[PDB]
Amino acid sequence: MENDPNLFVALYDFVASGDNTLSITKGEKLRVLGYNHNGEWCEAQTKNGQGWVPSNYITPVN
Amino acid sequence: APTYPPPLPP
Repeated sequence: MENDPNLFVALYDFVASGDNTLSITKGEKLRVLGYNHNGEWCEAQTKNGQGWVPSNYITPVN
Repeated sequence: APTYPPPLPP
């Protein structure tokens, strides 16, 4: 069976700008799928859906 | 992912 994913937490609010970005709120948990070519955008999952968020608006959490 | 850069940390 596949292991539970490790998670991240949102550091700051980010309002989606369209274009497959995802709004996130400080304190939400996220699962990270990956990053774009320069690492500046992060494709993540939250309770609100899936999409791109700024990579430095999130961080690992135990 | 967007072709424009994300906003800087606030």
